[PDB]
Amino acid sequence: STECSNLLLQYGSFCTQLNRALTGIAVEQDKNTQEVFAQVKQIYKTPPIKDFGGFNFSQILPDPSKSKRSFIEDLLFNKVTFNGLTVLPPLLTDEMIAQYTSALLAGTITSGWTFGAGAALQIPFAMQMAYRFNGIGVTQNVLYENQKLIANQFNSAIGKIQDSLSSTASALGKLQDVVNQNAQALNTLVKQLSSNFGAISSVLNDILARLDKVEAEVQIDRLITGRLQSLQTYVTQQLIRAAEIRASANLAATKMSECVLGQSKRVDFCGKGYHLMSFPQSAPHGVVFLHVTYVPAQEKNFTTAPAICHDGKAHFPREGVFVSNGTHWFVTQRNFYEPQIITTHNTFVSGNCDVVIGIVNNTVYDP
Amino acid sequence: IDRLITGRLQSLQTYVTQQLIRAAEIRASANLAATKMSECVLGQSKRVDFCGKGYHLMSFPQSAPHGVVFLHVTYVPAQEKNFTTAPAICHDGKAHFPR
Amino acid sequence: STECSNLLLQYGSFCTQLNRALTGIAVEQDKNTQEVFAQVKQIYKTPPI
Amino acid sequence: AYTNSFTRGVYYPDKVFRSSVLHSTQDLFLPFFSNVTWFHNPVLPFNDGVYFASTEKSNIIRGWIFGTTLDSKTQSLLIVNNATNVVIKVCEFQFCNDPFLGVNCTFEYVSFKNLREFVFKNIDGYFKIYSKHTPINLVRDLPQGFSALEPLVDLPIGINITRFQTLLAAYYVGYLQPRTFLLKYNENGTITDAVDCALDPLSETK
Amino acid sequence: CTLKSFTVEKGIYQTSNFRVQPTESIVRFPNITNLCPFGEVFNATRFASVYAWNRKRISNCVADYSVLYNSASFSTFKCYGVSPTKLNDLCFTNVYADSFVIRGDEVRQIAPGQTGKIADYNYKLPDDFTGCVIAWNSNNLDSKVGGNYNYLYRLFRKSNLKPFERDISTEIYQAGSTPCNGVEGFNCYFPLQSYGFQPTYGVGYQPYRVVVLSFELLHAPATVCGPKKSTNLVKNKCVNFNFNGLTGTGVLTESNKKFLPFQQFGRDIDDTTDAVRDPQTLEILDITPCSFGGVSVITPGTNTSNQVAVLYQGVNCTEVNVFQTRAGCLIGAEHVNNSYECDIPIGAGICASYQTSQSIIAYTMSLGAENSVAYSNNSIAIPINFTISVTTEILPVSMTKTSVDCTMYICGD
Ligand SMILES: *[C@@H]1O[C@H](CO)[C@@H](O)[C@H](O)[C@H]1NC(C)=O
Ligand SMILES: *[C@@H]1O[C@H](CO)[C@@H](O)[C@H](O)[C@H]1NC(C)=O
Ligand SMILES: *[C@@H]1O[C@H](CO)[C@@H](O)[C@H](O)[C@H]1NC(C)=O
Ligand SMILES: *[C@@H]1O[C@H](CO)[C@@H](O)[C@H](O)[C@H]1NC(C)=O
Ligand SMILES: *[C@@H]1O[C@H](CO)[C@@H](O)[C@H](O)[C@H]1NC(C)=O
Ligand SMILES: *[C@@H]1O[C@H](CO)[C@@H](O)[C@H](O)[C@H]1NC(C)=O
Ligand SMILES: *[C@@H]1O[C@H](CO)[C@@H](O)[C@H](O)[C@H]1NC(C)=O
Ligand SMILES: *[C@@H]1O[C@H](CO)[C@@H](O)[C@H](O)[C@H]1NC(C)=O
Ligand SMILES: *[C@@H]1O[C@H](CO)[C@@H](O)[C@H](O)[C@H]1NC(C)=O
Ligand SMILES: *[C@@H]1O[C@H](CO)[C@@H](O)[C@H](O)[C@H]1NC(C)=O
Ligand SMILES: *[C@@H]1O[C@H](CO)[C@@H](O)[C@H](O)[C@H]1NC(C)=O
Ligand SMILES: *[C@@H]1O[C@H](CO)[C@@H](O)[C@H](O)[C@H]1NC(C)=O
Repeated sequence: STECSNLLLQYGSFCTQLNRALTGIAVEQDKNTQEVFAQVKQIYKTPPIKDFGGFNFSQILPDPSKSKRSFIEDLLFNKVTFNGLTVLPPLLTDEMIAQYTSALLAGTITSGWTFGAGAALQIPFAMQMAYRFNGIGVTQNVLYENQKLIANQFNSAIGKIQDSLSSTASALGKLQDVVNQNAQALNTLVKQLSSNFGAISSVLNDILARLDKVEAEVQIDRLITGRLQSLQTYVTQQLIRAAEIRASANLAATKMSECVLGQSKRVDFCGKGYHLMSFPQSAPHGVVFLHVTYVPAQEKNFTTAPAICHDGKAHFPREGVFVSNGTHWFVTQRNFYEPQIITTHNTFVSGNCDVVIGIVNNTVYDP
Repeated sequence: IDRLITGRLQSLQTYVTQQLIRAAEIRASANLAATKMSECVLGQSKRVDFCGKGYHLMSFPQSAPHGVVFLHVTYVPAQEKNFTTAPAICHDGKAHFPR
Repeated sequence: STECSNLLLQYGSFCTQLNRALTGIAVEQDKNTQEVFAQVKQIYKTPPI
Repeated sequence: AYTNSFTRGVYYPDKVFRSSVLHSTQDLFLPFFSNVTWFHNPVLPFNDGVYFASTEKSNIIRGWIFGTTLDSKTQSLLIVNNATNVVIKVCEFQFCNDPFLGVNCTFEYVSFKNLREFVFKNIDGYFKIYSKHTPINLVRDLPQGFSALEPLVDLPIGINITRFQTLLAAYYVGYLQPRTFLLKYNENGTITDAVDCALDPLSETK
Repeated sequence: CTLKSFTVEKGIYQTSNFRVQPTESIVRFPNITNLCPFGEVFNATRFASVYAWNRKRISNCVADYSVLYNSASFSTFKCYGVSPTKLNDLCFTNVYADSFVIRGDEVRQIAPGQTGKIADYNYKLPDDFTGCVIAWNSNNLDSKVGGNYNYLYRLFRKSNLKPFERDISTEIYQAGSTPCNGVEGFNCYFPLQSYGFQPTYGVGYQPYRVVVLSFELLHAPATVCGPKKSTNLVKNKCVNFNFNGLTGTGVLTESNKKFLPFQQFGRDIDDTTDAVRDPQTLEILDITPCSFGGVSVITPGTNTSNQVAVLYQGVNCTEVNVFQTRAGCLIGAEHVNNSYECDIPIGAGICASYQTSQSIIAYTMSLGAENSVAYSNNSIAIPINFTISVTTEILPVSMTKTSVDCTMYICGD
């Protein structure tokens, strides 16, 4: 309406700064998406033959029959579901997001932590997992002696993700709430066009039809006052909401760098248990991490001591803890029961027996 | 005069609301800068890509108008060869792993 | 007052979205408290000695 | 005698197609699970508006009369099914003290095994008729189920109503009240389910 | 001008809003029915004495009055409350035609609240009366040799009539000392008297036949109304439209929907109307808004060049080199079949740059070089050498400490 447009000009810059605020939101959504996924310099791709030593990534790698999404990414896309208002496309299409998660994933499988530090350097996957076990204080032979079981436990645990996300949407409540909050905001902004704000009618041409020139302008100024307060409320609410999504995108960009591109020693950051590695999967308006962790699972009580005294000398374990099976003494690594005989190699001396509270008497073998 | 009061008051309430939201974005950045000075400058971080790309050695603070500039020094591995490799080697019937 | 309330309806959804906003603030305080303290699955207890 | 209305007495409130959607509306409706009067022919009050229904296989009902006096001093509705079409007149009838059958006028119009159901209301001088018909197996009562009454006529009569009576083997009368309802439209744009929001706390929650 | 600047840096800037205007107006209404019988009423068989003026009532029909002034057959024509050419649009609760015979000198009197012995003593009209006098000279019919005495009017009353006071009282008007006794004489007269119409009378004395149309609108809704026009049904073009009083601006299109027999309008989830039934040929039309969207200007910055390309955001190029992106119609840039890093963003994987003869080009952005990592189950890559790298990272820490004096910003002095 031209008759309303001429009144709206009396309010000055208000209408221009609402577009500038929403443009600042819109530009940032591409920055949030870029800084999560674009952490990889090259689109790394998988070898044609899947010789990863028994670990089975086929559920999380790309499927050419799928957009080129993985099987788990196709589940994640199924479980999430105009009066001068416009919606704009994202800069990266869902196919480009899935090509970035493919590159991050194929780099991680074929080259470990190395592609984050510089160029991707290949290493066999069973050896990569053996050096991810050293990162949690479990000696690498604990992997090679159990490699078939460790692979079965991993393959089984990925199978439970397919069943979980096939059978319930409930885990995606964080992504679905972000769709629902933007829908509830626009439904409210549109329904506020029907409100009177004290004008004789909310239909603008009905005000112009019922009333004389100067009498109508005093009523149109009520629709302008209410519709301007309605749009200012929506833009202020989107600014507060975008600051919460940006805090989540900065956390997602940090879990990309520290969980996927490396191995975090930060407790409960990359899931519960001691962290081994994690895999990114795309989802509508977000990211999903599959955090793979070592959890210790059966235990026994053992008698223990801070040190053992040989001929006057107190011996302490280098890397381990002393334990007894009731009649013999051994040293073990801490996070997995593997007893070794106590020797001049497994231990170091420091002073006489008498200083240490709770030392015990046992023979140290000297090979 | 009450139209000028009503409009100027709403014009000032809008500015103060934008500054409250904008100052919270700068506080999030000031808390990140305070964290990088503790973790990168006062120490040696092991957090990947936190203190620049490559493995972190150290970083140096420089001031700037309304901000801070960190010069992050990192080791980047630069030229490589392929080699044949094995997880263990077998000697007198027993398996040796690299210490 | 009913004489006021029937005028307040002419402003439409402003009242519903204010009650919804403060309910959003209020539920989030119980979330914050569970994020911090409820990091433990069992109530561990110290021994008598 | 009286009978439970169950979920019956909903009608299409407006001339609008809506599809795959739930619509909230405030109007005169018969409240869910209200008791209604049962008959096997007094002048009844009209109140704000009426739900009228019968169980039938014989066509023994033939019409209705509506007015303020229902008698002589002022214009009044006569509605009759002539066994071929509906016939309507609004005359100042000096009518008899009871119904009779073949077994001044300002305006006129022309069009057990079953339930016949109807709603009558008068707003701003327009008289509204809505109806539905279905086969039934139950003898004594309004059948527990759901279907919506559709508009028949929308007549600009300019006449008041406060009382009415039946012209005529079993029938029911209930009264509309101002209520809020949530109405479910399916993909064909028919109403297929409804909620009476004030019925109970679960209905408020829905 | 958008930037308030003479230098423009490299980027994409929103300068304006595009909007397809309504090209024409569509109007649609029901098939017309039940025309009111005015041309037959103006040919009625009978007329009345003006003290007992005769009314015919009209209801439940559509009205045309244009014949009553487009035909020069009527020797006098006047209208009140509404202009004669506007009546054909309007609605009434009741309509009436009021009929009588009087001398030509008294037809001028018949007007809202006005004076004159026919208005004042026979057919008084209220000050708000809406209606028309249509009249014709009837000296060929109503006049008689030796005079016609069959037509009467009230010549005597003690006071003037109220609106429509159809007074048919007949007692002798006493005008002096003579007692009345129901008989005329010196200063005693019958209140009704006759014009005595002779065919030799002059035009002011000659009889006119009169029909006065009288119109009435009340708290009860209309029973008589004017007919309405309708247009061709222009699908696939931006128009203003009106169906049965449902107004809007949009593009009308065919639809698969099946409105129930009583349903006329279709609504979206936000109650916004999105379909209609045409009242004349009962197809269901989907309604869609006429296209609109931001206009953005892509520029390599005026430091490098004055060339620009423009993006009509979300617009299809049919509605405005020209190229259709999924972000909207792009004009002034070449679609290039290569891919490069994103220089200036557009959306949906499209970016634009200025490159080699130089022109603006639009291309699908490339995410990085492809790389097959040389994986094998017994091969490892170990670095022979290293580089120390120094990276700059920049973080804002504090704003400028503004404070504003609220009573001096708002008022001051
Ligand atoms: C991986 O799993 C699929 C079925 O999900 C199976 O066909 C395939 O043989 C498995 N490959 C490996 C290396 O275990
Ligand atoms: C360890 O010792 C305690 C006390 O005798 C006993 O309750 C417990 O079952 C033992 N085993 C483990 C795994 O804690
Ligand atoms: C403890 O270790 C020795 C190692 O030779 C073994 O013979 C013995 O059976 C073990 N168990 C107990 C309960 O002593
Ligand atoms: C544990 O406590 C007992 C009893 O107080 C004490 O004799 C002993 O020295 C302590 N230390 C060890 C290693 O048993
Ligand atoms: C440990 O050995 C020393 C001699 O080497 C002896 O004096 C001491 O009593 C022994 N302690 C126990 C608990 O046997
Ligand atoms: C390693 O070997 C493969 C296979 O011959 C070859 O494609 C690749 O370029 C080699 N990489 C390096 C760093 O020499
Ligand atoms: C009856 O109809 C007349 C029509 O003018 C209206 O004024 C009046 O309010 C109605 N109701 C009653 C109770 O008279
Ligand atoms: C809509 O009606 C058609 C028949 O007109 C029917 O085939 C279709 O199944 C109906 N849709 C639904 C959802 O029942
Ligand atoms: C309206 O009249 C035209 C011309 O006779 C006819 O084609 C059309 O079908 C009619 N429409 C209705 C709904 O009667
Ligand atoms: C653009 O509009 C034309 C005309 O309606 C249509 O043929 C074409 O498919 C449309 N293309 C897109 C991508 O919207
Ligand atoms: C681009 O490449 C495709 C595939 O070769 C071809 O169909 C198309 O004609 C080429 N040219 C343009 C300008 O798209
Ligand atoms: C290692 O790189 C430096 C330059 O960064 C070069 O001077 C040196 O010769 C290189 N050494 C080898 C063994 O490649």
